[PDB]
Amino acid sequence: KAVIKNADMSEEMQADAVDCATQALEKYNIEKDIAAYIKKEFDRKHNPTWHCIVGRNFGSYVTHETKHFIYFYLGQVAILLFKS
Amino acid sequence: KAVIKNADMSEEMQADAVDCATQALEKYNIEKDIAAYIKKEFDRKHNPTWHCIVGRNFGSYVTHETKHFIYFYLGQVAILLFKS
Amino acid sequence: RHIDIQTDVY
Repeated sequence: KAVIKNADMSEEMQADAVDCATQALEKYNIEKDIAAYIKKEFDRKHNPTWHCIVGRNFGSYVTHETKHFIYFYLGQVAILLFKS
Repeated sequence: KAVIKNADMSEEMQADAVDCATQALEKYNIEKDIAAYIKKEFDRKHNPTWHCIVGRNFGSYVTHETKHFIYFYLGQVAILLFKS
Repeated sequence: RHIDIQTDVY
């Protein structure tokens, strides 16, 4: 459930991420729709740009925004998010 | 098997990415280091926001400036390289 | 602004 590994934002820009991801996982059945939903909701919530990666067999060097980075799990799904 | 699923680039950029990804995947066993090396090499060559991602259960739809995306399947691995 | 992560091989 609430499992966070590496969070680089403040408490609200982590808790809102957890909540939105939770509602996304409970709504959709599609990983691609999860990614698109996170992007859309965070774009209309915080700032014009929001970039997320969702899956279970991935991992990669990535240039996020300084102070902007989060990585967590939901059941088994690695979900990462950041600003550009 | 070099198979390209989706892309939006020029042919020269796509071929450069194909060859660089081929050499990186053949060299490094772990997807993490493969993506690390690829993204660093395209940081050195092109825009310093190139994102290289790798996996077998990977998906991410993020807001982007166009013309710099590719998502292909080589052998039994999915490799993405894009810029936002 | 350059980070590395993958986790929980499955």
